[PDB]
Amino acid sequence: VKKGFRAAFRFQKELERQRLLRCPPP
Amino acid sequence: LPPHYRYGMSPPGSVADKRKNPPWIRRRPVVVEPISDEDWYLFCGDTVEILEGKDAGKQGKVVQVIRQRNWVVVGGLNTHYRYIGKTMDYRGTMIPSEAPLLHRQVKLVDPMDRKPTEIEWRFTEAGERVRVSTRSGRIIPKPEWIDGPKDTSVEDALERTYVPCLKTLQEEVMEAMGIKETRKYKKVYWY
Amino acid sequence: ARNVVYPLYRLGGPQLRVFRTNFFIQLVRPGVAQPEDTVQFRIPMEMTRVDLRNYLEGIYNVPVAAVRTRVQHGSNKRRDHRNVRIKKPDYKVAYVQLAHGQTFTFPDLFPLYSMLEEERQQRQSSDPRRGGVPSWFGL
Amino acid sequence: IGIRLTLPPPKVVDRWNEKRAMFGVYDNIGILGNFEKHPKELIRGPIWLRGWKGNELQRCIRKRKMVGSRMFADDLHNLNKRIRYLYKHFNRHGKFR
Amino acid sequence: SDRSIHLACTAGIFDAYVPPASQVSIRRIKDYDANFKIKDFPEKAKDIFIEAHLCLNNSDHDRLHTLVTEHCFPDMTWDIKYKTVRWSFVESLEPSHVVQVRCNVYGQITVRMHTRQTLAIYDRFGRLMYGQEDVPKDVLEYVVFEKQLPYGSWRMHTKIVPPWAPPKQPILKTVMIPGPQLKPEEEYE
Amino acid sequence: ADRMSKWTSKRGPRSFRGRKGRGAKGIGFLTSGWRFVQIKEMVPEFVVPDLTGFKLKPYVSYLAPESEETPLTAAQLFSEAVAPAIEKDFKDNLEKYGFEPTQEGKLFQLYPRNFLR
Amino acid sequence: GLEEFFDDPKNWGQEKVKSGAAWTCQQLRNKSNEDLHKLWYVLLKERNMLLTLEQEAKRQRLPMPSPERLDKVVDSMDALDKVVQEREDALRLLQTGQERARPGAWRRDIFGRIIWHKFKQWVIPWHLNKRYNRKRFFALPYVDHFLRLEREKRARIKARKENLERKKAKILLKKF
Amino acid sequence: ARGNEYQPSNIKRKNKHGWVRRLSTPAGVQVILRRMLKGRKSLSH
Amino acid sequence: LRNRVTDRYFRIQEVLKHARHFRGRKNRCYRLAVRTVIRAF
RNA sequence: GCUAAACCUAGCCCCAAACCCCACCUUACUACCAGACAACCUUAGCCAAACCAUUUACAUAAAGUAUAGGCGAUAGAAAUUGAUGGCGCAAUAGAUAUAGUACCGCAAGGGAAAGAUGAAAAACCAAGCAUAAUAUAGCAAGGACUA
RNA sequence: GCUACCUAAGAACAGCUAAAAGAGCACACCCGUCUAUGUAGCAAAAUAGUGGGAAGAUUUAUAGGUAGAGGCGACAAACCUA
RNA sequence: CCUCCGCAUAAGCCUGCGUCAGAUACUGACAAUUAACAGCCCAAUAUCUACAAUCAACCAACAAGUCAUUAUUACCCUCACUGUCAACCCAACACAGGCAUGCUCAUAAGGAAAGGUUAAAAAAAGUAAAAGGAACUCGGCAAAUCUUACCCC
Ligand SMILES: Nc1nc2c(ncn2[C@@H]2O[C@H](COP(=O)(O)OP(=O)(O)OP(=O)(O)O)[C@@H](O)[C@H]2O)c(=O)[nH]1
Ligand SMILES: [Mg+2]
Ligand SMILES: [Mg+2]
Ligand SMILES: [Mg+2]
Ligand SMILES: [Mg+2]
Ligand SMILES: [Mg+2]
Ligand SMILES: [Mg+2]
Ligand SMILES: [Mg+2]
Ligand SMILES: [Mg+2]
Ligand SMILES: [Mg+2]
Ligand SMILES: [Mg+2]
Ligand SMILES: [Mg+2]
Ligand SMILES: [Mg+2]
Ligand SMILES: [Mg+2]
Ligand SMILES: [Mg+2]
Ligand SMILES: [Mg+2]
Ligand SMILES: [Mg+2]
Ligand SMILES: [Mg+2]
Ligand SMILES: [Mg+2]
Ligand SMILES: [Mg+2]
Repeated sequence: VKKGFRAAFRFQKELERQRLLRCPPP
Repeated sequence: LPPHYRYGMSPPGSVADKRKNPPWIRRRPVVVEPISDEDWYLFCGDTVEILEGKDAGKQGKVVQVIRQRNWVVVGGLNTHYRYIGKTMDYRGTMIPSEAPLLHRQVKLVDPMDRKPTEIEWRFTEAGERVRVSTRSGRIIPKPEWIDGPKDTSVEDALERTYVPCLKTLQEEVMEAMGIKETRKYKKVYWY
Repeated sequence: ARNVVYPLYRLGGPQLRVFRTNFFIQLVRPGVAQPEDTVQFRIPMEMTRVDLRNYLEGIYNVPVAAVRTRVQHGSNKRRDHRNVRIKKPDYKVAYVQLAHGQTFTFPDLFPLYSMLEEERQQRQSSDPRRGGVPSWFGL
Repeated sequence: IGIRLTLPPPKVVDRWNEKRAMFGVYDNIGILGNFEKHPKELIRGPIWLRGWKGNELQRCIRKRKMVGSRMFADDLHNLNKRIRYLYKHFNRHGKFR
Repeated sequence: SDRSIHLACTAGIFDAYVPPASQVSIRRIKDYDANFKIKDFPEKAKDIFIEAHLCLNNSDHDRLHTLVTEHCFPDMTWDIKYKTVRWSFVESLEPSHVVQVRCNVYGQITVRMHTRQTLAIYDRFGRLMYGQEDVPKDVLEYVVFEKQLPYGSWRMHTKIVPPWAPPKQPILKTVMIPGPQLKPEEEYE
Repeated sequence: ADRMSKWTSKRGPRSFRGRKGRGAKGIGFLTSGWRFVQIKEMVPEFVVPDLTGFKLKPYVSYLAPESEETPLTAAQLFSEAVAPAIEKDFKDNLEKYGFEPTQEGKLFQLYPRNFLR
Repeated sequence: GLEEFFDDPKNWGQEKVKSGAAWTCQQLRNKSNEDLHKLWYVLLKERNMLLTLEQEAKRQRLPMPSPERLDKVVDSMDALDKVVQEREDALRLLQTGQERARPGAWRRDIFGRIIWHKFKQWVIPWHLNKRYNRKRFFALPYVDHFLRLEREKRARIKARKENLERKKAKILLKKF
Repeated sequence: ARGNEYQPSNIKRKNKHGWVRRLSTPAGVQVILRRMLKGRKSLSH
Repeated sequence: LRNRVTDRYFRIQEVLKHARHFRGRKNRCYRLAVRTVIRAF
C-alpha cells in the first residue's frame, strides 16, 4: 500500500465517472 | 498454537478449527483490549443483557466464553440462521446460530432487580473475592457418580499409609519384599 | 528404565535393580501372518530383548520362550507446507514366542441428530409434475 | 493497478494533544531565563548530535568518536567502512574540485 | 462440546390433526404464559399468516424469521428464491378457529383456515408460471403454529395438507418426465 | 549429502552400521572371537511387587475431597521423622537419630545416586 | 497374562468407557513408599492397555473409546513420579545437602559457552581417561570475538522484542 | 563426462567435514562458531 | 519508500487517452503510445 | 469476462534508557578403561599520489595551527579550555528472515519466495487474451472527410 | 568423494598361438584413432560404427596423504570438484 | 519380438509402484525389514616367527613375496546391541552417461523398438545395383575388400 489519499480520491472519482458512463442514470 | 492464531467460535482444536485456520494462514491479528483476569466479570451461566445490535435489551444466559477474544455467547440470543446438513440434494434444516458479543456490548444483570448493572470486584471479609453491583449494591453470585471397577474408593484414596522415614523407595521396597543384597557397590569415578 | 543414568557396574558389584519401570509397551496386531505362538509388541527404542523378556515375565507372568527385535524406520519423506520433512518416529518391534505351547491370537477389538433424521425423512422431494413451482402455497 | 481501489481509512489528527499544544515551550529558555540553560540543551536524541549538525561524513566521524567504543561489532565495522567510503567520495569525487 | 445448538423449534408436528380433550395442553400453555386465550388465538394466527405471506411477497426474510419457525422458513423460501411471488389475501370465507393443541417445551396449535387468496409466480425473467394476478382462489388449510417456552412467540410451524385435498392449480408449462436411462447391457421392460 | 536427517545406525557402511547403537544400555562385554559375555548383574532386574490384595485402582473416585498441594520439603521430612525423637531425647551422635555421615557403604547411595529411578 | 494388555471383554467395542479421576500429587503424598511402588505397576499395566487400545484404534481407523483415560493415567504416573522424586530429593538434601542427584560442574566448553557438564561414571581416573582428555573444557582467545557477536545478536533480538511490545501497547492504548 | 564429482562415501564425509575434524583445529572451531552465529541448523556435516 | 508516486495511473492515462484510436499495441502500451502520441502531436 | 487487480499488519529501522530427565569433542548429540598434545608471534592489499617504488586518514576550542611529508599526494598533535520517542518503512519497502528455513555447493559458504473475507465460517482498473481474424499502400499518424 | 602423484592392504584379466615374453590374435575391462549423428543434444563432451591396449610402466574398489608465494606433473604451462 | 542383460554382496540413498481411502510413480492413514548372514572383539609382561605364490610335485626364476608361537601370571559364574524394505546410487530429470565384486555366458531371470494414419520433399541409419572401378577427393574420407612395395620422424 502506498501512503496517500489524494491519488486514491482521484481514482475513486474516475471510477464513479466510469460507472456512470457504463450504467447511465435514468 | 500458531503465532497470532485467530481464535474463533469453534474450539481451538476441532476439525472445523483446523479447516478454517490451517497452519499456513497469516491473517491480520484481531485487536482485543487487554482485560486482566482480575477484571473479567462475565462467567459461563451468568445472566446478561444485550446492549447493541439485534435483540438489544433482551436478557439471556452466557453459554460460552472465548476469553482470548473478549467474547461471551448468549444462548439463543444474537442469532443469525444457518443451514446444517445441506447436501447436494437436500436443502438442509435452518438452525439459529448465536454470534459472539463483546463484554463492552454485554452487561451483567442483577439477581433480583433484573436490570443491567455495573460491577466491581470488591473484597468481602467472607467472600474474599466476589462481584458487587455499583448502582444498587448487592452481590451477584457466581453461577455453576458411581465408582467403576477401576476407581479407588474414597476411603482407600484418602488412607494415609505414609509413615515418614529416612528411607528411599528403593531400600524400603527391598525390605518389604525381602530382597537381600550383600555385594557392596564399588566406588566409581565421576567426571 | 529410559532417560536415566544406569549405575556403573564393576566386577563383584550388586545386582542392577529397577523398581519403577519407565518402559511402556504396546501389544499390536501383526501386519502379516504370524505363528500362533507369536505376539507382536511396539517397544521403546532403549529396551533390549532381555529387558522385554524380564518385563513380560515379571509384570505379566507371561511365559516367554523367545524374543526378537527389529528397529523399524519411520518415513521421513512427508513434507509440511514449508517443504520441511516431517519425520515419522522410528520404533522398535519385538516378536515374542510364548513357551509351553501356549497360543495367542489378537482379540477382536471393536466388534439434534433426531431432528435432522426426521427432517430428512420429511424431505418430500420435488414432484416432477410441479415443474419447479414451490409447494408451500396451497392455491 | 498501482492505485488502491478504496479510499484509505480516514486519518484523524488531534491538533490539540499535549505534544502539539505545548510544542515550542521553553525554546526561549536562555533569553527568558538569564541564560542559565542553552536551548540546545532541550534537544533529546543521540548523544553525538545533541546541538550539533554536519554532513554524513562529519556525523559518522562524530558517532565513531563519541560512542564508537560502545557500538556493536558489526555496526562499528559498518561505521568504519562508511567513514572510509565517504572520505573517498567527498575528497576525490564530484563535479567541482 | 460444552456449548450445544440451541434449537428454537421442533422437527415436526407433535400429533397430526387428521382432518375430516386437549384442555390439558391448554392448561400447560396457560401455566407457562398466564395470559393466553384459545378463543382469541384465531385472529392472531390469521394475522401472523397474512404478515408472513406478505413478507414472502416482499422478500422480507428478517420478518419471516420472526413470523415463522426455522422448520418453516426453508420450506417457504427455498423454492421461491430467484423468483417473484405476488401473493395477496382478499377475504376469509369462514372465521378462523382453533382445532387441535398439543404440547425445552413447545406448544403447537393447529388452526383451520378456509380463506380466499391469489397467486402469481414469475420466473427469473418475469414470465408468469403459476396462478393469475387477479383471479381469487378458495384455499382450505391447517396451519400448525408453535411457541417456545422466555422471548419466544407464536410462529407458523407447518401446514398439514389433507390426503383428500383437491389437486392444486395446474402448471402453465408442459413437463417431460424421462424414462429409464438404460445402459447398453440393459433392456426396457 | 543429507545433513538435516538424524545420524542413525541405518546410515553408513557395514562398520558404521554395526558400531552405532540405538541407546540401549550395555548388558556385557565382548571377548576374543566376538563372543558376547552377558553379565547378569548388568541386566536390570524389574523388582515387581505382589499386587494381590492391593486396593488402589489406577483411577480415583470423582467423589473425593480436594486438598491443597503441599510439595514435601526437607524441613517437613525432618519435622515428621527426626524432630519427635530429637525432642524426646532432648527432654530425656546424630547417627542414632538417623543422620548418616557418608553415603559410602550403602547399597543405595543418595549422592552420587547409584540406583535406577 | 496377555489379556492384561486389553480392556475388559465386556468393555470391548463400547463407545465410551467411564473412568475416575487421575491420582493427584496431594493424594499420592499420603501413600507409603510400598503403596506407591505397587500403584506404579498398576498404572503401568493400565497405560500399556490404553496404548494398545490407541494403536488398535489407529489400525482399525476408528476413534479410541474414551481417549481421556490415557491422559489421566499419564498424569497419575507423572504425579507418582513427582512424589517419589520429592521424597528422594528431601532425603538427599537432609543427608548430603546436594540439590542434584547427578554430580556436575559449571564448565566453559571449547566454544566459550558456560555449560553444566554432567559427570559420567568411569572406572579410571580423569587424568588417565584418554577420551575425556581429548574433550576440551577451555575456550581459546579466538572465541572472544564470537562470544561478543553472539551477545550482540541476543541484545538485538531482545531490543527488537521490547520495542515491538511498546509499539503494540501504544497502539492498543490509542485504540482503547 | 563431468558433473558426477560427488562419489558419496560416509567415511570420507565424516572424516573430512565432521564435528571431530572441525574441532580438531582452531580454524574449524571458528567455522563451527560462524555456523552457530549465523544460526545454521547443521553446524557440521 | 519514503516518497512514492501515486498518480502514475493518471500520468499514463493523460497520454493513452490520445492513443486510444491508434492501431496495435501503440494504443495500450505506454512505452509505445507515448512515442506515437508525440509523433502525432 | 478470464487472467487478474488492489488492501493492513506481520513485523522491521534509528535512537533513549538500561549492562547482558537423557545424549553430545569417537563418525557430536554415542552409558562404562593407563592420559600426556595442548594457546600468545608486526596484518596485508586494494586505493591516492592521475604510473609506481618512500608515503596514503581508520563534547567544543586551540586547529586544520605547531609539525611530518618522493617537503607531494597527503598525514597531523599537545600545552590549554571545559563537558524521552520518530516531518522512520509498510510485504519488490523495512532485518536476508514466515528463515538462516527451503534450495544450491564435498566444504567453507551462498541463500529465497510469500499473507490479505468477515462481528461471527458453530453465517470497474496493467500487460495478455475473449467477446469480435482479415481487404490494395507502406514508422501506421496527421490534414481531413459525409464516409 | 573429480583429477595429478603417492601410502596401506585388496580384486580383475575368457579363449587361441606361443612359452617364464613391458610377446601376437582376441573377450570382459581400460582408452579414445577416424567417420557419421548430435550441437538448448540421451549427454554442460554423448550415441553408432571403426579403432589402440588388453599379464602389465595394466585396470580398478576401499581408507589415508601432498592445498594455492602451494600441491602434483612419463612438461600438455597438464590436473587440483564442470 | 529383445535380451545390452539378470540375481545377489559391497558402496550409496533412506521408505521412494505393499494395503486402504481420496483426489486431481500424487496426497493421508495403516502395515513392514525378526539372526544363524554381516558389523560390533581380544588381560598382561617378555619371548618366538631365514626357507614365497604359481594344482607345489618336477623345472623355472626375479620384481624376492599376506597368512606360524612359546614361557609365566590372571581368567567363566552369563548368546546382548546394530544393518536387513524398495522399481533405489552419482549426473539439476523415469538422463541413450558413470558405477566395484560373485554366479548365470544366454538365461529358469529381466524386458518392449511401433499413440493412430499416410508413405511428400529435405535429413539420419541400412540393404541392393547394369557397364566402369578412385576417373571422386586436400587425402581411398566413408564404404566395400583383406590387400604389395617403399620413404620421413
Ligand atoms: N526514545 C525512546 N524512549 C523509549 C524507548 N522505550 C521506552 N521509552 C520511553 O520510556 C518511558 C517509559 O516507558 P514506559 O513503557 O511507559 O514505562 P516503563 O516500562 O517504566 O519504562 P522503562 O523503565 O524504560 O522500561 C517513556 O517516556 C517511553 O517513551 C525507546 O526505545 N526509545
Ligand atoms: Mg537384528
Ligand atoms: Mg572414485
Ligand atoms: Mg596510484
Ligand atoms: Mg583516477
Ligand atoms: Mg588536549
Ligand atoms: Mg522482504
Ligand atoms: Mg486489459
Ligand atoms: Mg589371457
Ligand atoms: Mg602384450
Ligand atoms: Mg612443451
Ligand atoms: Mg606453450
Ligand atoms: Mg547433467
Ligand atoms: Mg514403445
Ligand atoms: Mg508416430
Ligand atoms: Mg555398381
Ligand atoms: Mg584423382
Ligand atoms: Mg588402384
Ligand atoms: Mg578432379
Ligand atoms: Mg576407412
